Parts: sequence; structure tokens; C-alpha cells
Amino acid sequence: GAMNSSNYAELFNNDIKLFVDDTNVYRVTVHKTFEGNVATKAINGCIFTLNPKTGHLFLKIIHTSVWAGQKRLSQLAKWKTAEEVSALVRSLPKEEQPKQIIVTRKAMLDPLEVHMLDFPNIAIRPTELRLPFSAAMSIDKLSDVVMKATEPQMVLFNIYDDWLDRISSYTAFSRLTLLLRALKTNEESAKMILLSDPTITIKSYHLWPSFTDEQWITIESQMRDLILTEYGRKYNV
Amino acid sequence: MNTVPFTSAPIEVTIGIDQYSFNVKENQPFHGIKDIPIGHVHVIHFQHADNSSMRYGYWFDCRMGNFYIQYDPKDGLYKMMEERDGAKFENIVHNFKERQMMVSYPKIDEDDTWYNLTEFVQMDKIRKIVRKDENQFSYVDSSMTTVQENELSDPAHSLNYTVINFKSREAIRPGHEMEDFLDKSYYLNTVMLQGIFKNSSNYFGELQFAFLNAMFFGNYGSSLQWHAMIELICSSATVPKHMLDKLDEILYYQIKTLPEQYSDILLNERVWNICLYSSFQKNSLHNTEKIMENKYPELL
Ligand SMILES: O=C(O)c1ccoc1CN1CCOCC1
Repeated sequence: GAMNSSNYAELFNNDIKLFVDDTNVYRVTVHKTFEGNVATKAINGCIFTLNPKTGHLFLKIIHTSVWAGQKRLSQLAKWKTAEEVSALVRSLPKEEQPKQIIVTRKAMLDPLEVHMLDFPNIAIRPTELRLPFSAAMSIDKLSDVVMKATEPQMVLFNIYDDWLDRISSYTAFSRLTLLLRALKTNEESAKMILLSDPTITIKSYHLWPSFTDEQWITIESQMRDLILTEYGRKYNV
Repeated sequence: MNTVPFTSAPIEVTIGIDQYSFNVKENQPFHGIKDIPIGHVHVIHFQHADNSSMRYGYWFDCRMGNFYIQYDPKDGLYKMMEERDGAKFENIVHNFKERQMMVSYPKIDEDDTWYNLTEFVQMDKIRKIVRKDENQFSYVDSSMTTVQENELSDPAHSLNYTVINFKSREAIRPGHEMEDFLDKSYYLNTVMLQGIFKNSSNYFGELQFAFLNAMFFGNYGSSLQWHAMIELICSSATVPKHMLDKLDEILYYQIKTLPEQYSDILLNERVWNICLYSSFQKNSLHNTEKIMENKYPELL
């Protein structure tokens, strides 16, 4: 059924599973027209499909041409997400196909279930976790590839860099969710924390600074301070 | 007019005949029901006074044979049987009629209710839903499960309604997933009407029989089928105009007949609100919407 804090270790077992987050598929800017009406302009988006055990991220870039001449785009976006996840599963060898797909938003359940009718043994599940995957576009190298895209494209990443050489999946997912929550809560301050020391750089083949185990502890502390600081500013605490 | 005699009535029982009902006392001199209108299917149904568990009954058409009821003290129920000796049967009925030991089917002349509830219901189609080929009549009860219910356990005693499942490969063309899920026209018109049912009359017959079994026996699976067949039409953007107009009539008479006090158990809020206010056909069911709003406004 639903995935929550009670069955959290299930994320890191040896049954292949993917999270699917659709919050950045259909993205728009809102503006006034010459006549003083309001119009939207779509910008490129992405599906965030992540294996939480291995860090493998299947970033499907959604180019604005897929919306051309279509109606009810917020509805279509869920169905396009499900179509693309279905296509990804079919593209994978049998022994790499997931046994469970966890959607971050419950409105994805019916579209995905319908697109996956050919796979009756893949469980489609919601979650009660509030996951910060909408902040994926705050990771510079992901935002860059999405914005530069001129056509539909799939790009593969490891969202954990080489962190699994020294820590467990459980801890890597915890670090990722803390980093993304901080970027969602105060993007400018979070990026300042990550780039404040010019001597620590991001490898060409990585998404995040090559921090040591001790520096990651400091960074994680600073991220928690940021989140708490923002909570106090918000609620006047 | 035809007659279903009773050998006797050894146990106190409420007897239904179509939408009518009457109480019979233990060992009362009751010997059956006369003046049954030819031309329609009928249902004779029972609920025992000492055990309201298991409502049960029999669908029959007097044009297909001479049928009577006899209590079986071993199996503890009133059983329908066919009498093949015609002269014996006429002799039995005549004596019971002369002694006025029968109730008369209490049809008012102005009243088309039973025709309106059974317009598309055929005995031959009932006998395919309820499989017991050695009899010409069909037993149904409150507990019988449907083929669909079983899939999700004795198949000889099941209700073989046509399986309708909105999230199934039968309902969704590969490549048309969003289209077919949001607009069920291809499932209704190509799969169900052209493919399985062959025509709208057979589709409405099954819908009508499902409602009747839900109402007369409290058969849950039948209620599920009735709502599924309504929702399939209402969730289709392309439906022939004659089907929409006939559906409005069918449902109007069903809502009209439903006991006011069973609305809480026989009507699905989600389905009815979707069908009347959100669906493609939200404005095509004017008579049904009007009776629903005036009789069961709480459900909406
Ligand atoms: O690599 C080591 O020996 C080490 C020792 C403590 O933390 C690390 C982290 N490594 C890999 C990540 O980039 C920094 C260097």
C-alpha cells in the first residue's frame, strides 16, 4: 500500500523500486498580455525518476513542443508522465525492471496504473512522505540540461555521486532529502553553503562538492540550521 | 392469465411476487398466486419469518411451462418445480381456485411499473447469467456472488454478469490510455455493445435484472453490476441518443420503485453524483435527475 515512516527501510532493500515525481513536468511563467489579459508560457520540464537504493536518476526532459496544440495541460502532464515511465520500464531488461513504483503525488496513481496494465506484477504505490524532489531543478547541472534541451531527451545521472563508496543507501537518501529540502526552503542560502569554500569543487562527473566525511557533517549541520532558521522566520518563532 | 400453485405453506414466510408482497402464517391454507400477467418475466421471492437470513427466489416465465412451489423440509426452503402433466396441473389449479385459496396478482390497470422495470429482461438471458440448464426457471438469493466478485467461491452457484472493469486491458486500447480512460465510448460501443451484448436491448436487460436482484434479494454483487453499467454509459462521450433517452426512462422507474428506507444500502453516492453532475451525460438524464433530487436529495 502506501509508503511511510513505518516501512521506510523498504526503500533500501534489494527489490528494485523507483520514485516518480511529476512536479516539474509542466512548468510555466505567467504574464500579462498587451490587452491586459493573462497568459502562460511553458518552459522545458522533466520527470524525476529515481532508484533510492542505487542513486540512478532517469531524468526525462519534457520539451515545450509536447504541449503544442494540446488542451488541459495539467491533466495531460500526468498522462505524459505515466506514458514516459511506462516506456522507460519497457526499455529496461527484465531483470532491471522495478517491482514497485512509488509516486510522490496521488494524482499519478490512475494514469500510471492504466499505462502499466501490461505489468500486473509491478505495484504502483503512493507515499505519505513529503519528499522535496520538486527542488531537483535547484541542482545546477540538472536545471542546465533541461533548459538547454531543444528536443525530448533522456539523461542519466547518479544523484549520490560516489557517496555509496563510504555510506549506506539509507544515509545517502537522508543526505539527499536534507539537501533538497534546504534548496526548496531557501535556495540562495543553501547554494551559498554548498559553494562557500572555493577549494572544494564539483567534479565534472558529479552534481555535488567533493566534501570529506567531516565536511559533510558540517554541511549537513548548516543545512539543518538553515531549515530551522527559515521555520522561525515563517512562523515568527 | 397464469397461476403458480403452492402445495402448502408449512413455515411462516413473507412471499414476494414482482414488486408486491404479502405475509403467510405457519400452516396457513395458502395455495398460490393466480392472475399472473402473461408477457413478462416474473420473480417469486421469499424471506422466512423465523430467519430473515437468505432472501431467495425464482425467476420464471409462465409461457415456458407449468410451475409450482413446494416446501422441502430437508433443505428448508420453498422450491420451484415444473409439472409436466398438463391435465394434472389444470386440475390442481382449478380446485384451489374454486376453494379461493390463492392470492391474485394485484395489478392495477393504469399501472405499467412491472413492464417498465422488465422491458428488456428476457428469460433466455437470465438463464445464461444464472446457470442451471435442467430447469426453465432460475434461482437467485442474497448471498450468491458474481463472477467478478469471485475473481477478486463455488462457480456453479455464481451470477455470471458481464465483467466490467475500468482499469483492465479490455477497457483500454494500448496507445489510447488517456483517451479511453477519460472517455469510455470505445469500451461501451465497440467492446460491450458491438462485441459482447450485440445490441443495447441486451445491455439494458442485464442492467435491469441486476437492479431487480439487488432490490429484491439485497444481492450486493448485483448492486455493483447495476452501478457499473450505469457509470459506463454516463462516462462515455458518444452514446446513441435513443440509448440515453431509454436509460433515463429505465433509471427513473428504478428510482421510483426503490423503497425509500433502503436508499442508504442500494445507492452509491459516488456513482450517482458523478453520473448526474460531472459526467459527459450529466444533462442527458433529466427525468432521473429530477426524481433523484426530489426523493433522495441527501445522497446528493
Ligand atoms: O576520499 C577519501 O579518502 C575521503 C576521506 C574522507 O572523505 C573522503 C571523501 N573522498 C571522496 C569524495 O571526495 C572527497 C574525498
